[PDB]
Amino acid sequence: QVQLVQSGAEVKKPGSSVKVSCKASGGTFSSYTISWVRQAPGQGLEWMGRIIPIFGIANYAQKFQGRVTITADKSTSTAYMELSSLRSEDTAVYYCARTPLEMATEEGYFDYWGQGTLVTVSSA
Amino acid sequence: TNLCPFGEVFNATRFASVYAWNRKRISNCVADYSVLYNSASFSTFKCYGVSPTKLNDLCFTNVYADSFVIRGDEVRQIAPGQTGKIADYNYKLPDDFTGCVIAWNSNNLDSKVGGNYNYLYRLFRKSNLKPFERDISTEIYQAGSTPCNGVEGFNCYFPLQSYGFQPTNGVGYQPYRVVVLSFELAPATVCGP
Amino acid sequence: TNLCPFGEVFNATRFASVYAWNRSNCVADYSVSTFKCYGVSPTLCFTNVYADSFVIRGDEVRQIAPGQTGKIADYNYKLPDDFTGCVIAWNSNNLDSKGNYNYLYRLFRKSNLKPQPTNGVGYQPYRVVVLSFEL
Amino acid sequence: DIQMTQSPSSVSASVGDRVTITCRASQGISSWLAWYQQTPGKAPKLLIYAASSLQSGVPSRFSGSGSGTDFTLTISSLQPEDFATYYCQQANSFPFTFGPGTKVDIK
Repeated sequence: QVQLVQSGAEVKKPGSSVKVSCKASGGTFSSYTISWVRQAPGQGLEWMGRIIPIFGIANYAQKFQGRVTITADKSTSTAYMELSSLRSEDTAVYYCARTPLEMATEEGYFDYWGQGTLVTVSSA
Repeated sequence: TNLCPFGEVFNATRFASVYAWNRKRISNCVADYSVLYNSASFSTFKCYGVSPTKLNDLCFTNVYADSFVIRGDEVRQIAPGQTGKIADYNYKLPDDFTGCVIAWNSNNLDSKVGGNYNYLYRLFRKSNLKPFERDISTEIYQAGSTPCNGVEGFNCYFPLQSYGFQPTNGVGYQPYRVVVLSFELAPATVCGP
Repeated sequence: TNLCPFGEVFNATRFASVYAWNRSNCVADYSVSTFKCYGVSPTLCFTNVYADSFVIRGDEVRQIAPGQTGKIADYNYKLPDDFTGCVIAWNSNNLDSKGNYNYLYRLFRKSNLKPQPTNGVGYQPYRVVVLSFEL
Repeated sequence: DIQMTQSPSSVSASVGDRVTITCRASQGISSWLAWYQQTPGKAPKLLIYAASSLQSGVPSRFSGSGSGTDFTLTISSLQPEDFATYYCQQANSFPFTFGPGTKVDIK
C-alpha cells in the first residue's frame, strides 16, 4: 500500500524557483523511479523528468532540460523537483509518480501517484 | 641501485578515477617498502601473498602501482575474489593476487566543498571485467530491449556516474585514495639485496 | 491429475465466520450472479489461491470493492489495493431464508484493518466468495 | 516527440454501454502503452500497461489491445464510477507524451 505525499500548494511569483517534494511512503528505495508529471488546468498531462534514486541517473525532457532539475534524497526517501526560473505559463498542478523498476531496467507506466502541489500564481 | 619513486605515486597531486585507474610501472630501482609500513598516514594496508614486514627482503620482477580513488564503502571490495560494484565494473582484482592494497583518508585533499564531481565510476557494464582490465570506453548501456544507440534516455543509461564527494560526508562514504601494489615472482630489477 | 475442491468450497455444510475464513497445484477454470472479476481477465499461471467465503446481504455487498469503502468493508473485509483476484456473489436467500445465522455484522470491531413484501429488500442474504491469486 | 492523438473527446454513454477509445502513435512504439484514468480532482490511476497486461486493482472492464501504432481501449460496461478522462502514453521514447484526453461525460 505505497502512497506518495507531496508538499502544499506553493504560491511563488514568476521568475522564482520552487522545491516541491514527493515522499515515497512505502516500498524500498531500489524499486521505484520517481517521475514528475505536470497538469495545466484544462490541459492534459505533461512530463518533465524522472530520477532513479538508487542509481542517481536522471534524464529529463528536452523541453525542460536545464529548465528543470530533479534530486532524489535517498536518506529520507523524498524525491525533490526544482523548477528553476518558474515563469511564462508554468502554473500547473505537478504530480509525482513512481514507475516500477525491475533489477536495473526502468519500466515506465506510472502507477502510484501523488496528490499534486497546485502551484498556481493567483490570489484564490 | 637507485631509490624507487614511490613518492611519484603516493604523493601524487591527484589520482585518476577508478574506471581508468593509473598503472605506474616501477622497475630498475631499489624499493624500500618499510617507509610505507611505518607510515602512520595509511588507513589500511593489507598485502595478499606476501607478509608486509618481509617486503624489503624478497626480490620482484616488476612493480605495478594501480592508483585510483573510491569511497570508503568501496575499499572493502578491493580484494581477490570479492565482488560488488568496484570489483565488477571498474577494477576486479585477480583471485591469485601477490601484491599489496593501500588506502588512506583523502577528505582534505580531493573532496572540495559543495561536491567534487571530478571522479567517475561505472554503474553498468555488459558483464564482469576480467582481472586487470581497464574499460575506459564510455558507451551507452542498453538496459532495455530498445537499441537506441545514441543519446541516453529510457533504459539507455550513461555508465559513468560521479561519486560526488563532500567534506560533510560520512567516514564510511569518504574518498580513500587506493594504491594497489602488484608484484610478480625470471630476471628481477626492483629489489635491493 | 487433481482438482481443487471448487465443488466443496462452493458446496458444503455451511460458511464459516467472517473473522476466520475456511481453507494449490490444481486446474482452474470459469465455466464451473455478479460474474465481475478484478485484477485479471476472466478468460494464466498461478501460485496460490485464497478463497475467502462469507455471507452478506444484497445491500452491503455493494461496499465490497477497493474503490467503494464503507463500514461493512472497513470493519470486516477490506479488499487490498492492487487486487489481483475475482469475486462471485450468488443468491442464498432461497436455501438460507430461515434471523439465526453465524455472520458478523459488527460496525465497531476494533478499527480499520491494514492487510415478497415481508422480506427486506436489502436484507436478502448473498453468499460471497472472493478469490485472491498470489501470482 | 511522439505526438499521440486519441479518438474524438466527445463521447456520450449513459450507463453500462460500450465506450471505445483509440489512440495512435505518430512513430513506432511496438506494443508499449499505459492507459490512465483522470477522475475529476484526482491523480490518474493506471488502467492498462503494455497494452495487453491489465493493471491489478481495477475492473476487467477496462481492457485494451493492439500493435504497432493503432492502439485501442474498450470498456465492456460503463459503470457510473467510470465517468473520467482517459489518457494513453508511450514507453518507447523517453520524452513521455500524454494524449490530449478523451472524456466520457454527461451533456
